[PDB]
Amino acid sequence: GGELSKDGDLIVSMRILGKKRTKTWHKGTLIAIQTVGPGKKYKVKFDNKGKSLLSGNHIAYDYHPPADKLYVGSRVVAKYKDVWLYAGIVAETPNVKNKLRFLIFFDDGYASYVTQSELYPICRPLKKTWEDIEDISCRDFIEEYVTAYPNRPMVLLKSGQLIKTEWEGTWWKSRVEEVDGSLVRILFLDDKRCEWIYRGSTRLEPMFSMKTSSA
Amino acid sequence: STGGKAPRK
Repeated sequence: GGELSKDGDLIVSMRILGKKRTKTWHKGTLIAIQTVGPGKKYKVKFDNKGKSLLSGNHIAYDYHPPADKLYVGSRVVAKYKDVWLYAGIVAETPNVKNKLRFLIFFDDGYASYVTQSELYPICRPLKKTWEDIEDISCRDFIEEYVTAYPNRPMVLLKSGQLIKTEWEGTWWKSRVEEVDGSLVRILFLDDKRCEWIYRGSTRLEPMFSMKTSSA
Repeated sequence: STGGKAPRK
């Protein structure tokens, strides 16, 4: 019992993205819908390999949203370039100052700007969209950020500025290489690696310092 | 690689 051919706009046979156990997302076909216990499960046959039975927060539509349809806090899958499809949260919507991109805070802590054609809406997000973020530090951060929005204290940094930036519990000598909207590209001077970090993050010493006085 | 959004606890 409990088999369904549709659940609103989720129709058996549609194209879909599904979350694999690797936490990367892959294209496939929605092959079944079933009510099991408190909710529905969605069976996905992936194009490349495999089948999965997934909750509604672990499938995404195979289309890009009209930008207008997404908000800060929206649950999305986005192209994670360091390319994979990975889940995250919309932290900022398109504006001229961000070159009309979405800022994504990914589930592992990564941040990037993506274009409108690089994200996919999760089909049935949780009402509090951060509640399915596995990493508790990430989960807590997103709840704080979304709840506080649009109050976003940020540090004004300039290319060439020297600051300490936190990473793995250590505060490292670092240099500001570039500013891009709400992100700064930080060069870690000891190891020579760059990281794009949110300008409101307390990993940046000036933000840490302010929050610690403040609280 | 990523250090996430807040310092390590």
